[PDB]
Amino acid sequence: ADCGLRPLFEKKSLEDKTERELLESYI
Amino acid sequence: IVEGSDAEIGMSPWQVMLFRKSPQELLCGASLISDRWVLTAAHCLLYPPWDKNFTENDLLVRIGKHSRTRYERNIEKISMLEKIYIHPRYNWRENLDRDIALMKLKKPVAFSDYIHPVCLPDRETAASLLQAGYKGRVTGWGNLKETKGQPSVLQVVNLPIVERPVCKDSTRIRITDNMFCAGYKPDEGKRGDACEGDSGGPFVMKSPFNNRWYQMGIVSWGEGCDRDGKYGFYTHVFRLKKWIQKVIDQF
Amino acid sequence: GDFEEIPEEYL
Ligand SMILES: OC1C(NCCC2CCCCN2)=NCC(Cl)N1CCNCc1csc2ccc(Cl)cc12
Repeated sequence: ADCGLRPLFEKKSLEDKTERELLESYI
Repeated sequence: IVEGSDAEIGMSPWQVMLFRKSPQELLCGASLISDRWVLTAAHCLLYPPWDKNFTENDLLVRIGKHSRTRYERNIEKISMLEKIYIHPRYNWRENLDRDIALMKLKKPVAFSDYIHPVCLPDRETAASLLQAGYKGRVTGWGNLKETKGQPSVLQVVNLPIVERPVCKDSTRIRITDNMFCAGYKPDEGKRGDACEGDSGGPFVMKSPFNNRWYQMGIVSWGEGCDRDGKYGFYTHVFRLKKWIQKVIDQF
Repeated sequence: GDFEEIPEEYL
């Protein structure tokens, strides 16, 4: 239910330093 | 992990270390998929060619960790195993086809800032995200190179999924539909791979649809680490999801 | 080996 949402990132609306690299690849 | 970087705190809160009781050492990576279930590679637990056949009492699971070697008091949680389940058609004889295992913990673990489960993919997420060129992320405390040696803290590297023909043409091993490969091509410039000690750990992707992290693969095998023209191979988690659900539903 | 000893309770 709460899987895959990280307390220190998604749960606080903070991005980690390289997750955007993944998103940018999903073309 | 070769050509990775230090993880941020809480960046992979599903990361699990499989730890041998005696001698006290890292065996493999693994992942937390609920409060009582951990996912890893079968070859971390059973590989007869190397006289590897661990039992429940041989091992511990350490969850919430960042440092490889230190006991992270007030942060990590250490758990005992109730039962190991290995895929009944795990092919250790040939090619590590269906390289997957589940571990049930003796007591559920408390979630925290550092301990949180990853999602397993539904058919639709798997279909959308498991495409050539799409990047996932691999984490672990394995070797920094094939021959520094070991990391002080958890390592992370982002790697693109590779086209099936390119995977097949990189190796003499028979590749199956239960495997995919990932890594940069020789011309692409960027590098990176999993290495020994990273086995059993997660290959994850962040869904752009719901912003959740899904475990698409398990670090399974490779020939060396970060060699040009070679790729890391990963267990295709969605393809074995029916077995996963069966085990959790039954036991 | 070069790991810090874990609490005996877990062993
Ligand atoms: O890998 C292998 C391995 N590789 C050689 C090719 C073979 C041979 C026999 C079966 C399958 N692959 N053989 C046996 C086993 Cl048991 N294995 C898993 C061990 N650790 C994983 C690993 C080491 S380096 C490296 C680099 C990249 C990835 Cl994804 C994984 C690895």
